[PDB]
Amino acid sequence: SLQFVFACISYAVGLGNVWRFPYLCQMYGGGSFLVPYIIMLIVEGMPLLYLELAVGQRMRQGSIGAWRTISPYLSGVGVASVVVSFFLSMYYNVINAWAFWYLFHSFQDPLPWSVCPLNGNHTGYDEECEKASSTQYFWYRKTLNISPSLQENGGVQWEPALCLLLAWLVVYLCILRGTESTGKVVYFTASLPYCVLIIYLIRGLTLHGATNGLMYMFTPKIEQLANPKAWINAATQIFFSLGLGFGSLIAFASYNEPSNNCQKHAIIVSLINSFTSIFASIVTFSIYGFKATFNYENCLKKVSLLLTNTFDLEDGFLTASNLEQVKGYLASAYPSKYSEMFPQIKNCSLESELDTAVQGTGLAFIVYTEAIKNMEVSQLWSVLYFFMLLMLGIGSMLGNTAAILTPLTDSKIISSHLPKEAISGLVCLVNCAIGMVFTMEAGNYWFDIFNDYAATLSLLLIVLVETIAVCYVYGLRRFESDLKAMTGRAVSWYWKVMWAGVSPLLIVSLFVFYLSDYILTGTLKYQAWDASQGQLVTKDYPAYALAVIGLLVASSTMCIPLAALGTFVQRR
Amino acid sequence: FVGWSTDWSPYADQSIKVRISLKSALGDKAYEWNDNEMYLFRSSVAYAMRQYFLKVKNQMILFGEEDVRVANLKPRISFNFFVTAPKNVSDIIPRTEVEKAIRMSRSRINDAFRLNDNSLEFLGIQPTLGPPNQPPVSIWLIVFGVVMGVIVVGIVILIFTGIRDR
Ligand SMILES: *[C@@H]1O[C@H](CO)[C@@H](O[C@@H]2O[C@H](CO)[C@@H](O[C@@H]3O[C@H](CO)[C@@H](O)[C@H](O)[C@@H]3O)[C@H](O)[C@H]2NC(C)=O)[C@H](O)[C@H]1NC(C)=O
Ligand SMILES: *[C@@H]1O[C@H](CO)[C@@H](O)[C@H](O)[C@H]1NC(C)=O
Ligand SMILES: *[C@@H]1O[C@H](CO)[C@@H](O)[C@H](O)[C@H]1NC(C)=O
Ligand SMILES: *[C@H]1O[C@H](CO)[C@@H](O)[C@H](O)[C@H]1NC(C)=O
Ligand SMILES: O=C(O)[C@@H]1CCCCN1
Repeated sequence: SLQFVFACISYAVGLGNVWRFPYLCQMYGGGSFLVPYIIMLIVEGMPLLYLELAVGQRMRQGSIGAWRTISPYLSGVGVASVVVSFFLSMYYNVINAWAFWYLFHSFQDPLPWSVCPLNGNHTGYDEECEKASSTQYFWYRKTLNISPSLQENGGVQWEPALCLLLAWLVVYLCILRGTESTGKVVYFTASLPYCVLIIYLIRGLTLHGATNGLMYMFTPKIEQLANPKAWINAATQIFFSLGLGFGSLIAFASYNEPSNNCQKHAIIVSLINSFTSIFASIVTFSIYGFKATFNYENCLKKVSLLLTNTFDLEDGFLTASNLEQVKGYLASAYPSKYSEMFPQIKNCSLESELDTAVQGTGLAFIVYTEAIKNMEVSQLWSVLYFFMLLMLGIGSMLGNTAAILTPLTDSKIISSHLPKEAISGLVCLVNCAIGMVFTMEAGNYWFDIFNDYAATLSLLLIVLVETIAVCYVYGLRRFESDLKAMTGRAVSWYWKVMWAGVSPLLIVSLFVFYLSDYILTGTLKYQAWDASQGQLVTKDYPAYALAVIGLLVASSTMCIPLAALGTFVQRR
Repeated sequence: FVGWSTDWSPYADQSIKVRISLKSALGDKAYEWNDNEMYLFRSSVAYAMRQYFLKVKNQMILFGEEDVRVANLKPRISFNFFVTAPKNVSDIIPRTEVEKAIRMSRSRINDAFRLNDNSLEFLGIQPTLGPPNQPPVSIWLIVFGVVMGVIVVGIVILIFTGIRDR
């Protein structure tokens, strides 16, 4: 039991828990995103994960083998579940590359994200490095060198290309080296992320204004709770973090005994995944709240300094506790002078800073580099954190690439011509060569596209097709009888209810709501960095970016009906 | 132009404006800016002028605390000073020389009042923080090269052993 449970945990717990969940929570309102998540975990996560594990046991075959033995007209859903993994493995590694970068720039006393470069007079700081933060400047310019718009792209940045090449070499080495020696690793790789997150929580809960971050995280704003995109993203993140639809959970459960409790194991795996995501996001949002409080305090200090240098007030007379009253007093004293700079006086509040302090796919890196820069020995904590992140990414990618490669190895047509060491080498080479598009100047936008559409909605349609197949085509009574004969205990009525009607209906409703929202809006937008404004602006997707967005989902989803049509043609 | 303005003054062109922020740079334990502190500041400025005229122009000029004329004192501790000749009131040291003198010996003036270039602003004399040194070439590149080399060696040896075993 321990072996299977820890294998599933090591697969599920990855960068989707530590990296994707925090910025997804920040983007969709914090609490306004956390309430659907839990709501989407009881209905979609547990029942469908249990269904996958039971199909893995009762078939005791691979994903393609299982979905072909249930019915030939359905074999395509085994092929599509591979293709999605492909796209995932196409871009996921980029994240690991970034971590490598952040690791290699961690053996310097003047940490690159700690101090802004000099302006050029050697008297001040850079304009964009001052308008943004040092961490944000490092992430958006020194790391990605992000172009202001998707239409503007340069050449392949050689440093990110080398980092991605190194990450793929490490993945290939891990593939070749070990396949069953995870004995002590499971004892080690499952506790190190928790230890590092505990350390960063210990630092993260003693910073000034950490409760602001926690309050933002846990406040369920009803106004933005009605957004269908929040529900869609919650469901898709649940599916992407549990691994549902990738087809490797079925393979993992295929090697388990049929006299095993998959009701306990599914519940435990889902709860552990949820708890890890919540803990990592709690630490991240505590640091994020510290950042927002610091920005608010800095703005208040700047406004106070502006007023003091002009009205010739005392050094400490104008504080944050008597600002408006003194502003009114100054306005009442003489309006002629106040009229000149009234545009210049800026309004800042904690709420707006909390929404727009840091946002995007680099939220984890920026937040954690800021936290590191506020440590005592910053280098050691940076190495430890970006090594935990490297281990998580490498484990998740080992799982994903095993899911990719097992169908290829199992095919005797290819296995009779080239060694598995060459099949794996070719797969890694193809993935690394195609993933160079994420290292361009405008590569972060393509990474945004793949992170939001490559393995987002196809996982919903795949799981919907799988559950309809299990319930209605195979026959839920026959499946329940088979499972009861296998394990002695019949499936609970709650699991049957969630399998048959509730989860597919909720998935269909989510799809309908998303489609209706997209049609009504009629303008898909993406975030783009603005160095002159030093923040993020919304820009409409160009014509050619929608073709790729459509194709990424369309190929994987439509691989099922095409296979059904081919089978019908073959029969006739 | 008929009329006059109550802001022009014959000394207003050569005045250097000082702004001091005690409470920010010291927080608590900050002294009060009474006339003794003004005396010390004028003595410091006169000393700076003496140093500049001795170490640059090689002239011995006996400036004094009464040769640093101070106007428009305000509670913010923001005023205008200008330095005249040692005993020739009609002669005003031009502002450029005063600025060079202050740049030369700004460290001593800062140390006299325990201020650092941000609480003691001369409004026209912008300090230089200092160039940021760069390492020999790149530490990240060296670490990346080492890691890539060891990974490549591991991959090669594993492939060779796997091929040789079969
Ligand atoms: C105090 O400093 C002032 C300068 O601010 C000295 O005034 C300067 O005196 C010299 C000597 O007379 C002047 O040069 C002369 O100018 C006249 C004007 O045409 C010319 O006829 C002479 O041949 C000679 O070039 C200089 O112009 C004058 N500067 C100013 C601004 O008035 C003054 O002498 C100093 N007092 C003492 C006691 O040294
Ligand atoms: C500092 O550089 C800016 C350009 O960003 C320039 O406008 C300014 O005059 C410079 N300051 C000095 C003292 O030269
Ligand atoms: C700040 O608030 C005032 C009053 O609400 C408003 O007139 C002004 O446009 C706001 N923004 C700035 C930059 O002053
Ligand atoms: C900044 O530069 C000036 C000369 O340009 C130099 O005198 C000063 O000491 C520098 N500041 C430092 C090194 O802190
Ligand atoms: O938690 C993760 O990062 C991985 C992503 C791939 C599916 C399994 N979970």
